[PDB]
Amino acid sequence: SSALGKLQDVVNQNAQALNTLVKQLSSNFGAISSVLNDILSRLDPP
Amino acid sequence: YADSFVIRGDEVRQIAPGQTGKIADYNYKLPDDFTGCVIAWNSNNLDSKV
Amino acid sequence: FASVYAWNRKRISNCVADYSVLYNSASFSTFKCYGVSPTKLNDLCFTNV
Repeated sequence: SSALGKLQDVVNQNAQALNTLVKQLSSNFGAISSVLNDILSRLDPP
Repeated sequence: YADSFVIRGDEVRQIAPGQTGKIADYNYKLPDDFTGCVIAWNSNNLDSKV
Repeated sequence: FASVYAWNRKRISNCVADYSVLYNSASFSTFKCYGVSPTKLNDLCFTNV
């Protein structure tokens, strides 16, 4: 009432990984943008 | 298949996959995964007349 | 026109730009577009040209 770090640790590790997964949807990896509606708007299909 | 026609001299660069211009836009369009070959030769003496 | 070593610089601004009258004028010997293919110009908006 005044120690559950194992449980806390587990509950956390998973959130830190799920956030890193979503934060990768905003990297270019060597492209002009991160949005498909921006490559499909200033580039021809080829 | 063999397709045949006559164009200007500097319009031969629009007969290729993925180009634009008055010829490739609406006269003769080549798909984007073409497979064949394109052959072209000058014919000034046959087709041009005073 | 202007020299090649002191080119000009016009800052087109808030307006209604119709790149189709350009694209289809057939009077241009060279019309290359790099960031964006030409036909999709009359469907986008920027801050300054």
